[PDB]
Amino acid sequence: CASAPKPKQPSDFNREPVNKTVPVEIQR
Amino acid sequence: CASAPKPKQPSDFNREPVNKTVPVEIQR
Amino acid sequence: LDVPSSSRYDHRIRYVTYNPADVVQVDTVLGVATHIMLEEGEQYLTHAFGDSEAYAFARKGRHIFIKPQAELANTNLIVVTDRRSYKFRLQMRNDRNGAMYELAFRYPDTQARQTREANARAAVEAAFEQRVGAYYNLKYMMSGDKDIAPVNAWDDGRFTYFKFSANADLPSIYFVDAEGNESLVPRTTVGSSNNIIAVHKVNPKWMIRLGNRALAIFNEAYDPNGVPNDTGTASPAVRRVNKGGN
Amino acid sequence: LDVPSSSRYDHRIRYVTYNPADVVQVDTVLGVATHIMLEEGEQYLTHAFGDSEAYAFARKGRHIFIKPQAELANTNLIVVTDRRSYKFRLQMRNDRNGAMYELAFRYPDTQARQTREANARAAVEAAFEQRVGAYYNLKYMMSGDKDIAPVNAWDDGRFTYFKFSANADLPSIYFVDAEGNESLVPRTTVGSSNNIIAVHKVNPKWMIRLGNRALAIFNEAYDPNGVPNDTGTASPAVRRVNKGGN
Amino acid sequence: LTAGGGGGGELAEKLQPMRLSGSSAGRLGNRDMLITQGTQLDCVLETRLVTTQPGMTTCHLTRDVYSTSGRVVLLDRGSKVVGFYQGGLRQGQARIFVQWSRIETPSGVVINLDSPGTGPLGEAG
Amino acid sequence: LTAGGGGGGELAEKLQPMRLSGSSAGRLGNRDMLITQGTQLDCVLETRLVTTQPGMTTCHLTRDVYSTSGRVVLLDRGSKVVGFYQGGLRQGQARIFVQWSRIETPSGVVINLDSPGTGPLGEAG
Amino acid sequence: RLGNRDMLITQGTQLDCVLETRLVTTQPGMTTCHLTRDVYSTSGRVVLLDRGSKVVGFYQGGLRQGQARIFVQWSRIETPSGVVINLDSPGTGPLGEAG
Amino acid sequence: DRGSKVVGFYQGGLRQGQARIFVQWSRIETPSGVVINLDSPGTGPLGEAG
Repeated sequence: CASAPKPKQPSDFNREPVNKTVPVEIQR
Repeated sequence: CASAPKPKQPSDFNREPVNKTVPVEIQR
Repeated sequence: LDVPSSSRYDHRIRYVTYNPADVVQVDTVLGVATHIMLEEGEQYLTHAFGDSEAYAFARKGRHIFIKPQAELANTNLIVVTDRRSYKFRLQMRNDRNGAMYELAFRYPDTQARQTREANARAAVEAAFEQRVGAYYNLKYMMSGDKDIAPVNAWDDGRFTYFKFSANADLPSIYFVDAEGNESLVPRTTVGSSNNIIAVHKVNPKWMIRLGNRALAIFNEAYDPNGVPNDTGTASPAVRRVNKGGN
Repeated sequence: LDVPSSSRYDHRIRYVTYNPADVVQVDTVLGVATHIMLEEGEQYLTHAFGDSEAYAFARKGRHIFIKPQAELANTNLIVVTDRRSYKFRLQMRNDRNGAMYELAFRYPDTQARQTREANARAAVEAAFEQRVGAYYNLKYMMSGDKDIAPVNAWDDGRFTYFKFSANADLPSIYFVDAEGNESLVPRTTVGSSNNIIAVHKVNPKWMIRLGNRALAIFNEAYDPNGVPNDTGTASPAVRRVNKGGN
Repeated sequence: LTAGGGGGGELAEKLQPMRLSGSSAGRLGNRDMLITQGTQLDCVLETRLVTTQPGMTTCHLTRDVYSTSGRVVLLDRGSKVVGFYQGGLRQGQARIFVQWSRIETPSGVVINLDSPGTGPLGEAG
Repeated sequence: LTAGGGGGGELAEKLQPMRLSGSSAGRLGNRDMLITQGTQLDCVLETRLVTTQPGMTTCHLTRDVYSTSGRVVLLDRGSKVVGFYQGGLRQGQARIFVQWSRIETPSGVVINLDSPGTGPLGEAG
Repeated sequence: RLGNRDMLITQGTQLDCVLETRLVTTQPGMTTCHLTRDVYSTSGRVVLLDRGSKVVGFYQGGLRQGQARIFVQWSRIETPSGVVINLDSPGTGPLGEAG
Repeated sequence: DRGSKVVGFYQGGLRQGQARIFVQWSRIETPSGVVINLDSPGTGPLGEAG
């Protein structure tokens, strides 16, 4: 009858790059 | 039916600056 | 042969600086007790006389007493402990002059280790207090029960400080996340009169509660980046280094 | 024959370089006890004398004291430990001069091995740090609750790195497979300020959770083939060789 | 190398005397470095409390606590008190017994007070 | 080769004194290398928790934890805490007792904290 | 402080294996699974357990009414190169839920 | 003197039919520092027990 809730599933709409700038750990 | 009450929420109306004057701990 | 160096008040008290590659020339006279003092916390392991009968040895912790019990008692004492091994060349004095009442040791390496640490601590406190080149954020707003409000609130990019007046009870401050849930944040109470609560985080919204009153603090200039903590301490001029090795 | 060499402070403090195929010349005098030290952490097995009564043997762990008990004590002491077997040729001196208070060993083989170990560690650390010939993939997109988002994400072909700002809590990162299920993936927190989370797997989709906010990370240039791990370490310039033999 | 009639069973057991020993007054030693019994420390609860499982509490002093002479501030304000509860409630009970175990002054002073925690007006638990 | 009257039973029993020994204040030694009791470590739960069977848990610190004086970062962010639960729930309980047992800093420091795990606001379990 | 972190897998590491033997809890029994991924050291620089290593565990005692998970103890893992280490560790689901 | 502070305690709760709890007062501290251990019953305003 009742089952355990699932965690929030993120929306798949506002897809944007993670990397706005090249990291310094890449040394660039 | 009965759930543990939440604490008071503050009214979001009277929004005024915390800092009326610059502190002396900022050396000012 | 390191010869004990006599003091300025009396000849009976002579000081020697330890040297692992050198021995101690102890000039004992007849019928006295020579009090050799070890370093504190030094655990005596074993000793070995040239003659077990020439000198009378009694030891209590780090206290050494010896006493000649025969004529022409020229032998050696090699007492070995957990930290080092002492070396003595017990040369009897025949005319009973210029006695040696106690032998005191000076350790150069230990004194250097203790003075280096003290100088390091002094530099650490100076660097913690100097607090140079920090940037302060004062764009804070509040709304709610103003009777428990701080008189000032700011942050330096690492901690958030709330300053309370002398007559105000110090309230409890809670970290508020995006959904509005509150969670404990660690705080340290600083200031000359203990009027400042320093919480260990920079956050856009805060919650202040005292009894059944609540106040909301809003950071109007939240910097999502901040300044990284490369040193391990709350100051950019004091490094935290790994001592334990292992 | 090994004649130990005296120090430059006292001539009665001699050292000798251990040579397993050679005995040491011990120049004992009357009434002066000689201290013989084994290496740190050595287990004494047994000793054997040329004459039991000519010399007096007392041992405490790695410490050994000997002292003559008879005239014309020209004999030998052979003592064995697990690491090696020490050889002593005890020659009594008639005129009671040039005694040996303490004899120490300079082991050449143990320090030769300890030098190879330190060179090996230096070379391995240099190899790890050099990180040469690495190809990076920055084609990462994200969608979800952006308030727990990294400031950078990339991978080198072996690990995936998520970099978080200084003011952001480090969230939990999960491994999303084709059907959409999540499963734990191991991670190590690297970076100077502990801001980078390196997970040990390259995957097309990831999931970031912190509390009740979730964010999804998509690899837009997923390479199924990858680069093989022929060495056993994270770096192509360090092997992992089997020591256990067996 | 080294040196070496008796009756009246009911009425006579009800007339058994109750002798309570007298007491003699003392004196407190130094009242500038002393906080005596019954002093009320006012702290503000930090951790939300739920009495399902035994647990540790935490509250912070709101006011400076002076000595009995009322001249020296002995427990600074913002001190962190640490307590604990256990055992849960029974039917009909509406207050849990909290014991506070240790308080830590912002300057470093640490004193083991094992004192009952009370409500805002001193009612137990 | 090798050399070698007493009556008043109820009222006199109810008047028995409760003498509680006093305390003496101490002082914390080094507060730049100390995390005192009651400190709140905020970690994010890694493992999904189902209390059918006893089990090990795991959570990662979200923020640097500072010393008592708040000047040195003692437990870095991203450290890995490890704990366990057991015994299941009873009827009427909605919280399980999780005890955290060890924590491992990203630089290799390991310290056995056998502390209770609580909710986001300190509620036990 | 941990001694060598290049030769160390510490507590709470999540080893991810794929179950080989179909599991039926009528009788006490022995399970088996194979690591799907290389398991790195704590420093994350040396591969200590290879992929394809064979873990061996067991269960016993069955289920009780209301229980939908069995407790599996993993007992040993044997690397493709010969290394054998006795990890007596709990077995969990894909997200660490016990049993 | 007046203003002395007295400290007491109770325990055991009430039974049914009881409307008074037995309080025992333990110590008293004079405003000048005197301390005497009186272990005495606490009564009401007119000396009724508990």
